[PDB]
Amino acid sequence: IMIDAASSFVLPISITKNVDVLQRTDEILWFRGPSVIVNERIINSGDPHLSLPLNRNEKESLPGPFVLGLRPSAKFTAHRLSMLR
Amino acid sequence: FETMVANPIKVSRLQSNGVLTIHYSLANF
Amino acid sequence: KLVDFLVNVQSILNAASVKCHVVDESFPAKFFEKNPDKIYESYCKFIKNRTTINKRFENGEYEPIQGGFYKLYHDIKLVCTILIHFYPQGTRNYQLVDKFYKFSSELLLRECCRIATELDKIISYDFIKISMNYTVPISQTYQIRTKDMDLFSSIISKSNLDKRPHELPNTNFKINNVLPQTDIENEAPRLGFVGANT
Amino acid sequence: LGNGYNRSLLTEDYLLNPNNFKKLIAKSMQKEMQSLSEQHTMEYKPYKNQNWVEYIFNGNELSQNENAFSFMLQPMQTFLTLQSHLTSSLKDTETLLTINKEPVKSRTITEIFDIRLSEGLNHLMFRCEDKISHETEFMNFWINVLP
Amino acid sequence: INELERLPANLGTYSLDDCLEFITKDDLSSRMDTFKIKALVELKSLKLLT
Amino acid sequence: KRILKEVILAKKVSKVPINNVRAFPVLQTNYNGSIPVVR
Repeated sequence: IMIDAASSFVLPISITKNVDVLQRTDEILWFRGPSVIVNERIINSGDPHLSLPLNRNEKESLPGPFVLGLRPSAKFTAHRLSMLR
Repeated sequence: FETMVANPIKVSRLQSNGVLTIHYSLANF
Repeated sequence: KLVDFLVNVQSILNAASVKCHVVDESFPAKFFEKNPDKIYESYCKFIKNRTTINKRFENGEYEPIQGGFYKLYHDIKLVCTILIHFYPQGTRNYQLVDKFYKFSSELLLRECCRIATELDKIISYDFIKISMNYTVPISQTYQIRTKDMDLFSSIISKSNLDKRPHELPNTNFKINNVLPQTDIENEAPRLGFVGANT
Repeated sequence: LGNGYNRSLLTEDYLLNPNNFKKLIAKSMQKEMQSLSEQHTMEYKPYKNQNWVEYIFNGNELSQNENAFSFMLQPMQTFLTLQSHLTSSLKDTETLLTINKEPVKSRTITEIFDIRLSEGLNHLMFRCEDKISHETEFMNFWINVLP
Repeated sequence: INELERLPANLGTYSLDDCLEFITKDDLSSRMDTFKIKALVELKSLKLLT
Repeated sequence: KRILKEVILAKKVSKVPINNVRAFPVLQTNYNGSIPVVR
């Protein structure tokens, strides 16, 4: 199992006309596999949607993925911006 | 377009780790 | 209870708007009050036919009701679509408006919450389904067949509110959609695996 | 846009896992999910530890200038199956399926195939066409199998 | 040593000072690793004793 | 730990000081790389 493969490639034709949105070298970088989209980085480790307790067929349409991601409440953020100045 | 072999970018491990960025240490004329 | 709930959103959305100046952009009255999926086609019709967001709070345009925040969501989505269409797709003030839309839409979705298959024929026969479902927007990458290397691209930073036709710098490109992988994280190894004696 | 070039054939495609992999192990916390882009819902159902994911593609409101799709599968999940709900089997519609080059014939409107993958990426080219009406549609699935 | 070597490798913090950075859906905050470095300084300092 | 609770239930002692590290460990998502392996 090797480590030092290249795994990125560049085509010789300068097509740099409509490409300011992609990832440029500074040309266009062309990798050997796709990307990986990760929804939320921090798992919410309790929350019986995920913990599955052993007590007591049901569906639930939760709002967004933001339930599973430890977001702070806004009153603390306003308190901290008041503590800013 | 299907005959357009691409250029590998080699990393060369010792370049990736710790390369710094000689007359500017004045002891050698 | 809803008194401070506008004041905090005011303070946060002011202080998180320094580098891009979204809030101080020009915005007339624009009485739509419509379906948010029609929110660009209605403004397209407003362009075809014929007071900013900071000043709306100072005039008290928002009440402690459901519509009093639905209008705020509507105004944010309008200003973000305007600032997306105004700039090109690669400028930094494009991506700042995209990030600000993501952050503010996430901030406004929460805290108003506080306030046919043979495999299925086997498993629904064998198990009990307590469940959970949600929506995410996917993104795109490009696609190239060279001589036996079969490359891929990076993620295009085109926003979800762009609505433009898909331009292509080459017709030998292809486009693909990347499904995000999401599940209980596979049990990571212990710290004895990460940093043993070499 | 090519969204008005939406697919007229290809109602449903299913990348559901085979019953062999379940029957050789099992003898469940389900989580359905949809992606915000008209259709292509993706559902799965692990339990505390096998997963048995299932990728469905309801192509009634997908575009056709955007054919290829990419996702990532785990190294125990090497086998796959389809379920190809076409609109109507009016004519002798040719349905071939090359994983990298090798065409897959069948299991025997709805045609089922048998898929066995390897490590690394895969192409899995799929297409349908009519003999008389002479119209073609394409599907591609970039399956990254973990080592 | 055999208590630190059973911590999960995907260990990360969430300080009370990330609210001043406005982290989006994908933004990579800059104080995520203030416990995993500290849980390796001990585990490798207790192996470089001799 | 019971007794130190109950005074805080009963007496409401004038400070009951607050000193926290202002962080706490959470798990975070992991994912393999997408570039395949080379043998």
